[PDB]
Parts: sequence; C-alpha cells; structure tokens
Amino acid sequence: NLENKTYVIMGIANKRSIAFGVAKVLDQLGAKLVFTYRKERSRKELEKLLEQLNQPEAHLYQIDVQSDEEVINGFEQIGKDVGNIDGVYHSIAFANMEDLRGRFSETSREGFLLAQDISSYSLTIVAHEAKKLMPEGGSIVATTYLGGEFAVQNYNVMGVAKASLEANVKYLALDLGPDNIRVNAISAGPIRTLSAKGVGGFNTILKEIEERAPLKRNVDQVEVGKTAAYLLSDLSSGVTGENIHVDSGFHAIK
Amino acid sequence: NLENKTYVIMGIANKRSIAFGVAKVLDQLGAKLVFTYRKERSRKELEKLLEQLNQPEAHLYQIDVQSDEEVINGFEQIGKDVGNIDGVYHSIAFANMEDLRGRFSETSREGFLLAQDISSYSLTIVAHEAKKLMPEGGSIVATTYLGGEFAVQNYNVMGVAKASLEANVKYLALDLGPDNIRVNAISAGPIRTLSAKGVGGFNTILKEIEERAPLKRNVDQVEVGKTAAYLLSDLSSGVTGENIHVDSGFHAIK
Amino acid sequence: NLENKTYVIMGIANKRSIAFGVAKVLDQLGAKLVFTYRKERSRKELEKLLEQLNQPEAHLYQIDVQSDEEVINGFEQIGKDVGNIDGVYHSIAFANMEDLRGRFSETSREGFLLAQDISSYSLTIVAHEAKKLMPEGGSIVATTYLGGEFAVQNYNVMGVAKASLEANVKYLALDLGPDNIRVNAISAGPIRTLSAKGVGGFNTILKEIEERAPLKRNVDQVEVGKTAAYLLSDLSSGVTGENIHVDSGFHAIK
Amino acid sequence: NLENKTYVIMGIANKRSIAFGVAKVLDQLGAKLVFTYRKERSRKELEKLLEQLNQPEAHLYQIDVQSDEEVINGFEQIGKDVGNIDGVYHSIAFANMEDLRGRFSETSREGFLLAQDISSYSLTIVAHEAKKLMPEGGSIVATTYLGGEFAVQNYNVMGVAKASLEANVKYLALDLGPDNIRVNAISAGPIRTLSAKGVGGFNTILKEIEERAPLKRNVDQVEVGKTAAYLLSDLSSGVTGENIHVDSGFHAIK
Ligand SMILES: NC(=O)C1=CN([C@@H]2O[C@H](COP(=O)(O)OP(=O)(O)OC[C@H]3O[C@@H](n4cnc5c(N)ncnc54)[C@H](OP(=O)(O)O)[C@@H]3O)[C@@H](O)[C@H]2O)C=CC1
Ligand SMILES: NC(=O)C1=CN([C@@H]2O[C@H](COP(=O)(O)OP(=O)(O)OC[C@H]3O[C@@H](n4cnc5c(N)ncnc54)[C@H](OP(=O)(O)O)[C@@H]3O)[C@@H](O)[C@H]2O)C=CC1
Ligand SMILES: NC(=O)C1=CN([C@@H]2O[C@H](COP(=O)(O)OP(=O)(O)OC[C@H]3O[C@@H](n4cnc5c(N)ncnc54)[C@H](OP(=O)(O)O)[C@@H]3O)[C@@H](O)[C@H]2O)C=CC1
Ligand SMILES: NC(=O)C1=CN([C@@H]2O[C@H](COP(=O)(O)OP(=O)(O)OC[C@H]3O[C@@H](n4cnc5c(N)ncnc54)[C@H](OP(=O)(O)O)[C@@H]3O)[C@@H](O)[C@H]2O)C=CC1
Ligand SMILES: CCCCCCc1ccn(Cc2cccc(N)c2C)c(=O)c1
Ligand SMILES: CCCCCCc1ccn(Cc2cccc(N)c2C)c(=O)c1
Ligand SMILES: CCCCCCc1ccn(Cc2cccc(N)c2C)c(=O)c1
Ligand SMILES: CCCCCCc1ccn(Cc2cccc(N)c2C)c(=O)c1
Repeated sequence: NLENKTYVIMGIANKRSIAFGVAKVLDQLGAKLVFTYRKERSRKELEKLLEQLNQPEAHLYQIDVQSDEEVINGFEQIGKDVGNIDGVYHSIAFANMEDLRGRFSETSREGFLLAQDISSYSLTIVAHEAKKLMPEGGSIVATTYLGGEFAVQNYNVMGVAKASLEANVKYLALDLGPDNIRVNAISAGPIRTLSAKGVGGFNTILKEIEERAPLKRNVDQVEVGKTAAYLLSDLSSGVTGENIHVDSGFHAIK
Repeated sequence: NLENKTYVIMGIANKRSIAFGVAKVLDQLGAKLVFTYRKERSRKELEKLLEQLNQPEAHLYQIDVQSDEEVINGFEQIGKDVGNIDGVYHSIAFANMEDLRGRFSETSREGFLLAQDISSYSLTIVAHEAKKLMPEGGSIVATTYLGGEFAVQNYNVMGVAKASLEANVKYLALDLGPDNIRVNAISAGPIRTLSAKGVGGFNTILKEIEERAPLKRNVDQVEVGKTAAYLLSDLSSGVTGENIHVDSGFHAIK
Repeated sequence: NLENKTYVIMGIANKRSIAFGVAKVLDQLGAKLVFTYRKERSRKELEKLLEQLNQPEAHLYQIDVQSDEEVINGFEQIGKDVGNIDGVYHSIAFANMEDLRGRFSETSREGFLLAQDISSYSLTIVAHEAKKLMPEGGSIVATTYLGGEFAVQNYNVMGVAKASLEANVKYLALDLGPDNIRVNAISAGPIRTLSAKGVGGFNTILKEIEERAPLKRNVDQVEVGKTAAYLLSDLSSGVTGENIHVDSGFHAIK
Repeated sequence: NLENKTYVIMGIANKRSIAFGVAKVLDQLGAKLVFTYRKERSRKELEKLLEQLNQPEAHLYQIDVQSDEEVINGFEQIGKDVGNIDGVYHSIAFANMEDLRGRFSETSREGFLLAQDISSYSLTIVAHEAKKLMPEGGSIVATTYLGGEFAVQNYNVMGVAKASLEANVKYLALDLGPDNIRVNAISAGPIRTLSAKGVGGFNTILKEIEERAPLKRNVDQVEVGKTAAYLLSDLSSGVTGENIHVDSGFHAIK
C-alpha cells in the first residue's frame, strides 16, 4: 500500500509511454505522484493524461535532463512544493535514429556522447538531487533494455548507453546504500512506445519474443509498472544494484 | 493481496528457517499455506510453529525429496486435500559438512551427487508434480546463494549444487513458460539459520557484508519473504527465469 | 612451443571428437600427449588414429570416469610411465538422449544425477589426481557449452550439468590456484561430433549460428584446439577460472 | 609466429604502460609494430623506448583520440606508409582524478562524458578507420578492468566508462564480424602503471588480490601482452566479442 508515499516519474510522453504504465499502477496504489517533462508542448497533452488518475492535484515540472540547472532547480522546487519524496522512476533515454541504422562502427561522436548524456548520466545527477529529498532514504528505478548486456542487432549506440546506464545503477546503488537509498533497474522487454516507433526490425523481434520467450508472449507497460512498484516499495528492501528482467524471461534463453 | 491464493512452502526446520520468514509474510497477506517436512520428529515442533499464523487449518505433509514417490504422492494428496495451488516455495538444500571443510578437490563422489540430488534435482521433480496442481499456471521460487555464481571460500560442493540449481530454474522456466508457470530464484544474503550453524567462519562474512555491501547491513528471512511474495504474486508476472539477489546488493560489488 | 610439455587428453571417440581437434594442435606443437578412453573396443580405433600424429610412443590408458579407482589408478600409472605432466584436457560428458527429448521437468533422477556425475564431477576427481603429477603446477581445461549459461531449447539436463561444470571449474581454480594450477573452460560452439549426432534441431542451430553469430560462420575442433593450447600453455598464465567462448562470438549477441 | 603481421599499438606512455608489455611480446614474435601517442613531448621518450625492440624502422604517429581527424588522417597515413594491417591494440583511457575521489553521485557531467569519449568511443571510431586497413579481416583488442562489471570502490566514473567500453566491443564485434574482424577485450588485473599512480585504495587492492585471487599473486604487462597476442593472432580465430580476464582469476571469486 502506497499512501503517504510520493514518487517522481520522469519520462512520460504519451499513453503508450512505459512510464505511464508505471504511473497507473502507482496511482492505483494510492501513491502521490509527481511528473517531469521535456518540452512545454507536451505539458498540455500531459495534464490531459493525468485526468485518468486519482491524483488530487497535478504536480508537473519541466526538466530537460541535459541542463544541470533544470534538474537541480526542478527538484529543489518539488522539495518546496511537496517536501520529501520516497523515490524516483527514470524512464528517460535518447539516441539519433541515424546512429541506430548506420553500422555501429560508423556512429558519430556527438551521437554517441549525446546518448550517454541523456540515457545514462541523467540518472547520476537526478539521483544526486533526489537524494536531498529522501532524508530517511528511498528507492530509485531506471529502465534498461537487454541490449545493454548483449549486442542486439541495430540497437547499436543505444546499447552502449544502456550498458553504461546499467553500470551507473550499480555505482549509484553502492554510493547511496549508506544513505539508505536503493538503486535498481528494470530490463524491459520490447514494448510499443512512442520511441519504439521508427525502429527497424522492431516488429520482427516482438514476434521472435512470442515464439522463443519462455512465456511465449510479450509484455506491457503495466507489467513493468508492477515490478516498478515492487522495486519502489519496501517489498524490495534488501534489493539494490539489481537488474530485473521483465521480458517473459527472454533474457534467460539462447 | 493473497486471499484465494494457496502456496506450498517446503523447507521449514525452525523459527530461523528462511522458509519461515517467507511463510510469515505470505500468511500476513491472507494466502492459504501448505507445508512440507522431512522427518516426523520435526512435525510436532512444526505445528507448534504454525500457531503463530492465521492459518485456519494446518496442512502439513511429509516429503523427503530423495524419494520420487514421497513427492509424487505427497503432491497428489495435497491436490486431493486442497485442490489446486498458485505456486510453490522451495527452501531445501543439503551438503555434508565434511565436503565443505575439506579442499574442494577432495570432495567425494557421494557427497557431490548427494548435494546435486537434494539441492537441485528436487526442484525439477517438485515442479513436474506441482504443475499438475496449477492448471491456469502459477509461480515457483527457489532459494540460492551467491556461491552459485562465484567461487566462495568454503562453499565448495554446495556452490556447485547452487550453480546447478540456478540453471535448473532457467531450464524449468523455459519448459513451463507455455503452461504459464513462472520459475525464479532468490539469491539470498547470508542469514543465521539452523543450517547456517556450523559453517566455517560464517561470522566473518556477515561482517564483511556490513562493511562492504552497499546497504552496509545484513538481510533477514522476512526481507526474503517479501521478495518471495513479489515473485509468487502476479506482481512479478512477466518475470521468469530470473535470479533476484536479496543481499544488500553485495552481488553488485567487488 | 610445447616440447618438454606433456598433456593428458581425455574424451577422444573419433576423428570428429573435439578432443581430437585439440590433440592435432598440441601434437603439432611438439607436446608429448597421453590419452584416455572408456571402452576397450574404442582403443583399437584409437591407436589407428594416433598414427596421424608425430607421437614417438602411444600412451593410452583406459579410464571410465565413473570409477573412483580407474581414475586414481589410471593416473598413478601414468605417473609411473611418463612421470610428471603439464596439464589435462577434459573433453568428457554424457546424458541420456531421452532426458534431452522429453520436457525438462520430466527428467528422471538417475538421468539427472548421471549427467552430473560424468559431465561435472569427473573433473573434480580427475583434477585431484592430476594434481599429484603437477608438482610445479600446470593447466587444466574442460569443455562446456553455451547451454550452461542459458536455457537452450532441448539441451535440458545436459545444460544443468554444464552449468554445474562451469562452477566446478571456478571452485577448482580457486582450490588449486595456490598449488599453481590453472583451471579454465572452453565454451565451444556447436560442432559436428559423434555425440552431436542424434540431437534434435542441431542442424537448425548450426544455421542460426551462421546467420546470427558475429562471424557469420561456424567453428571447428581445431579452433578449439588452438584456444585449448593458449589455455594449456604459459601464454594463458594469469588466466584461471575463466570460461572462453570459441563460438564465433555467438555468446555475445541476443 | 607473427612475421608478416603488422599491428597498431595505441596508448604507450612509458616502460610501465600495459601497452608496452604488449609491444614487447609482439615484437618478440616478429610482428611489425606501429605506435600512436597523444602529445609530442611523449614522442621522444617513446623513440627512446622503441630501441629496446627489434623493429627495423620506428613508425610513430600522433593521434589524440578526441579529434575525429587526428584519427581518420592518422590511420590513412599509416595506410600510405605501411599499407594494410592485421589488427590494433587499444590501451587508451582517461578520467579526472577528482571524479574518482568524490562520491560517484557527485560526478560532473563533463567529467562523465569526457571519460566516455576517450575511454569508450575512441574505440568505435578507431575501429571504423582501422577497418579500412584490414581488407581480409583482422583482430582488435581493447583493455578493460573488472570495475566495468561490478561497482568497485572508487573506480566510479571510470567504471561506467569501462562498462560502456565492454559493450562497445560486443556491438563492434557484431558489426564487423562479417568483414572478418574480431573485436575482443582484456579485463586486466591491477597493474602498476603511470596512470595507476595517484589512485586511492590501489596498494590495498594489489594485496587483496594476492590474498584472495586464486593464483594468490598479481599480474604484469607481459602476461597481458601474451593474452593480447593470443587474441590478435589466428589462435583466437572463432573468438569475438569476448572479454578475457587476465587477473589471476580474481574475477571468478567472491
Ligand atoms: N520501448 C521499449 O521497447 C523499451 C524501452 N526502454 C526504455 O524505457 C524508457 C522509456 O521509453 P518509452 O516509454 O519506451 O517511450 P517514451 O518515448 O514515451 O518515453 C521516453 C521519454 O524520454 C523523454 N526524454 C528524452 N530525452 C529527454 C531529456 N533530455 N530530458 C527529459 N526527458 C527526455 C521523452 O520526452 P519527449 O518526447 O517529451 O521529449 C519521453 O517522455 C527509456 O529509458 C527507454 O530506453 C528499454 C527497453 C525497451
Ligand atoms: N541461511 C543462509 O544464509 C542461506 C540460505 N540459503 C538457502 O535457503 C534455503 C533455506 O536454508 P536455511 O533456511 O539456511 O536453513 P533451513 O534448515 O531452515 O532450511 C533447509 C530445510 O531443508 C530441509 N531438507 C533438507 N533435506 C531435505 C530433503 N531431502 N527433503 C526435504 N526437506 C529437506 C530441512 O529439513 P530437516 O532438517 O527436517 O531435514 C530444512 O527444513 C536453502 O535452500 C539454503 O541453501 C541461501 C543462501 C544463504
Ligand atoms: N560437440 C559439440 O558441439 C559440443 C561439445 N561440447 C563438449 O565437448 C566435449 C566432447 O564432446 P564431443 O567430442 O563433441 O563428442 P564425443 O562424443 O566424440 O566425445 C565425448 C567423449 O566422452 C567420453 N566419455 C563418456 N563417458 C565417459 C566416461 N564415463 N569416462 C570416460 N570417458 C567418457 C567418450 O568416450 P567413449 O565413447 O570411449 O566412452 C567420448 O570420447 C563434451 O564435454 C561436450 O559436452 C561443448 C560444446 C559443444
Ligand atoms: N593499470 C591497470 O591496473 C589497469 C589498466 N587498464 C587500462 O589499460 C589502459 C592503459 O592504462 P595503463 O597502461 O594502466 O597506464 P598508462 O597511463 O601508462 O597508459 C595510458 C596511455 O593512454 C594514453 N592516452 C590517454 N588519453 C589519450 C588520448 N586522448 N589520446 C591518445 N592517447 C591517450 C596516454 O597518453 P599520454 O600520457 O602520452 O597522453 C598513455 O600513453 C587503459 O585503457 C586503462 O583503463 C585496465 C585494467 C587495469
Ligand atoms: C533493435 C532492437 C529494438 C529493441 C526495442 C526496445 C527499445 C525500444 C525503444 N527504446 C527507446 C529508444 C530507442 C532508441 C532511441 C530513442 N530515442 C529511444 C527513446 C529502447 O530503448 C529500447
Ligand atoms: C562459505 C560461506 C557460507 C555460506 C553462508 C550462506 C549459506 C548458509 C546456509 N546455507 C544452507 C546450507 C549450507 C550448508 C549445508 C546445508 N545442508 C545447508 C542447507 C547455504 O546454502 C548458504
Ligand atoms: C540442444 C542444443 C544442442 C547443442 C549441441 C552442442 C553439444 C554437442 C555435444 N555435446 C556432448 C553431448 C551432448 C548430448 C549428449 C551427450 N551424451 C553428449 C556427450 C554437448 O554437450 C553439446
Ligand atoms: C579501486 C580500484 C583501483 C583499480 C586500479 C586499476 C586501474 C588502474 C589504472 N587505470 C587507468 C586509469 C585510472 C584512473 C584514471 C585514468 N585516467 C586512467 C587512465 C584503470 O583504468 C584501472
């Protein structure tokens, strides 16, 4: 039960956002939810979305994770507006569609470092700031993909970013363990999201999952949300630096 | 919420049993619980224990996992007495204290194969039978230790048994995925159990955990129970073939 | 260069044996080679094989790894006949074709424990004895398959055995590190061997390898032999407890 | 035997450089060696070093891996001066000593992205260019550390860079498998190098290695070189996307 719990959810873009699947679940558990977005234009569509939730007031903040300030300030503000929080969900990442199509060896330096910045570092600084709002401790969860652990056809630069992220988690988990903050990640299966749109051979994989994954099916944002809850809750106390695959156990086969 | 859910808990020896830490948690969630023991003499002490739970009736069955029958029959009987179940918790293992003290290379063939039998195979056959009581599917969880993934001083033969077990889980998870049965494992941190008694230097490790583990503390049977619940519940739907470390994130460091 | 080096090669059944691919390579490096076989009937075919090698004398010993003695004695004898050795190659394993076809959950206890015995334990005892012939230290290598790390369709019980083996290596590596003995394993790609014959969907995999493996091709006994040499030689000094995938990098993808 | 083989060695700073330990070994095998350095001032000290090798002519090129051009041009030039090559050794990495001392969560964005750039991306672009000099294929090897796989006290940001690198390898290995180029990495144990100087907790670890590592000792640049040779040679044909721990098997314990 998540009453008296307040979580920050970063990275909602639409009803298909994975971070939304999470929100639904948390909301359904009576958690007070706070949200962050990148561009203004999103914000309206956003508020439109919230209405499907039993959130008394809508607490929306605009943070683009590339700006040290937008993050530092953004959080401080939340600290002022809602006080302390219990945890953060991090559903943010980016890469140039080019660098995902081209051969990986052709990947550009900007494209590379960019993905590293948004998809991995963001977590570090976010944690550092969120820490300030979790005096008695709390839980942080980030979203990764199997391509962080293996070379996945076409995932290219994003793969390396995820790999980087998955390590980020461990180092954070260690750094903040003492401050009683748990840091874990969810390796999600492929899901039909905004960003999932436009990727080559996506549909192929979804099918290969059904055909090969132990559960012979695919996963959804809710299932992720559920695991997310486990992780954000005291249920997963004692679990830190872990990466949980919510992917029909596709990770376990070969 | 675990009303209308019925789980079989194997491997309770006492109040310090990990499997007991699990039971408490499940009971506290309104699950109907069934138990199994190896020797009669335990059974009394056992009933004595249950009394701390809000279990209407006590359903205790005697199964030594070395006997193909005791298992086949034991389960069938449960099927008759309680009908279908939602899952099974497997907290069973054994190894000869000799083989854990001696150099690993000196390990005897019996000692070796014995541990494999009780600590790993047991799961396989248990799953096969439990399957019959989970028509609409369900969840199976086994308990492993970090020593299944790395050579841990002194864990010796038990290490290899766990390794074996952790693979057992994956192969099972794959085999029974279609039948909608999830199979996962919990890599527990060191806990003061009956069997934990008598192990060389154990106390050293417990301390090293506190000193090195991200959370700078140790874990208990409850924390495991909690994760166990996550895994046994529909919360962990979409998670199969996974090994979750409930160990203060000690698994993540080096 | 492998003159003045003497290695024991266990598990040759024919010209297609992986252990043979190894032998060729070692022989080609001037190593003195010793061999072991299970049944008499093999021995003749064996001697027939050796003739393709520049081995002055043929040193063949009969050891079935299920017999504690055949191993203890077998080695002692070698110790008497050839004195000290530099290392051992272990290309032995077994499982019942039944248990590989049936669902994994249906696996029989004998079938299970049998595979564990031959495919994993064998190593332990072999090491213990070979140790006696390597006073200044040496190198031991065993052969595993990817299915020890992931649930591979149909590998079933053999998978778990390999998993067990891969751990055996680590625990041995640790145990004998001080005695300056390195213990490592080769995760080989699928190769057309005697035992490879009769397995379901084998041909499928070989193709999937070519199509998906980074090298877009398959591997042979020689390539393994080559890596084997690296491992058995002082080249791989400082490497112990490692598992090297000679599989066109298939292990690295997903 | 490495006659008729030409390899590019990047990242020599002094006689203690790991890349130097490699060079010695390769030179000792009759390989034609090409070198790269970052700053001019190094170059002299460098030529001074070469003299210890049986290299007919010294082929030294200046490439700082942060410049897309210095790399593109640098290689093209080599292509003109020495024609085609057989492979590349990558012994380059950097991170700000600050970010390694501070808590990881405090890591600055520049510091972070910088390490990613030099320590990981560099490989990608280097590969892309070196590819052009390896028409019939070849082998690329990079140097990583255990902290890429686990949170290692103090390794902080460099850890994440290595993690990133280890993924880079896999994705490259896959991308260039078809062009018959193998890409692998060496996870080296701690070694007393120029850069190793100034790290906190260094001497401690070196000792913990001796005390805990299976081989109960430490490793040197040569041992690495040796494995490097295995990897760069046709010996490791069939091995790609692999990470080999040359660390006295410390990786295997816990
Ligand atoms: N979809 C899938 O199959 C998988 C997804 N994941 C991961 O899940 C997470 C969410 O992806 P998903 O929900 O699928 O789809 P979404 O694209 O809906 O969510 C991603 C969010 O990231 C936001 N974002 C991007 N860059 C920044 C930035 N610099 N600052 C702030 N926000 C930013 C986007 O905002 P906007 O559009 O408003 O800019 C969007 O809200 C990511 O970490 C992704 O890697 C992992 C494995 C599989
Ligand atoms: N304690 C720890 O620190 C750790 C424990 N674990 C694992 O957690 C699980 C629980 O162990 P733990 O709680 O430590 O101690 P427990 O002794 O409570 O649990 C082990 C149980 O196994 C039972 N058992 C043994 N052999 C058989 C058999 N052939 N058939 C049926 N039951 C059998 C024992 O019953 P009886 O005495 O009646 O025979 C005992 O109740 C085990 O799988 C263990 O390996 C993992 C990591 C660390
Ligand atoms: N083939 C492949 O694709 C792969 C094979 N491997 C591994 O490589 C190794 C060699 O298999 P492979 O060479 O392919 O095929 P083989 O069948 O030619 O070799 C297996 C060997 O095991 C021996 N053996 C079996 N039981 C015993 C025993 N009790 N005592 C002594 N020797 C015994 C057999 O001897 P005999 O017939 O004389 O009893 C035979 O020489 C095995 O460990 C296998 O697991 C790993 C990955 C892939
Ligand atoms: N030392 C250890 O224990 C371990 C080291 N490693 C790795 O081994 C590699 C070599 O480190 P090591 O040999 O230990 O010590 P060194 O510091 O002697 O070598 C590092 C070299 O990298 C060069 N370099 C750094 N940045 C650049 C750049 N931008 N462009 C070109 N060259 C650059 C340096 O050049 P210069 O000074 O001339 O500018 C120097 O020659 C690194 O990748 C490191 O991460 C991995 C595991 C353990
Ligand atoms: C080529 C394999 C495709 C696997 C699909 C899983 C997936 C789908 C989407 N995303 C998000 C993503 C991927 C690539 C670029 C961007 N910007 C974003 C937000 C992921 O990180 C991962
Ligand atoms: C060398 C470190 C000791 C391991 C501490 C954690 C632990 C404690 C107990 N057990 C259970 C165990 C260990 C040894 C023998 C037996 N029979 C049993 C049931 C484990 O598997 C593991
Ligand atoms: C289901 C995937 C098949 C993978 C083939 C690779 C392989 C081929 C042969 N062997 C040896 C083997 C396999 C099966 C049964 C037996 N007895 C033996 C000795 C292995 O352990 C592994
Ligand atoms: C607390 C763990 C210490 C491990 C020392 C091993 C090591 C020693 C040196 N280096 C190179 C290094 C380390 C730190 C900063 C920089 N710039 C560089 C190039 C490594 O990447 C790794």
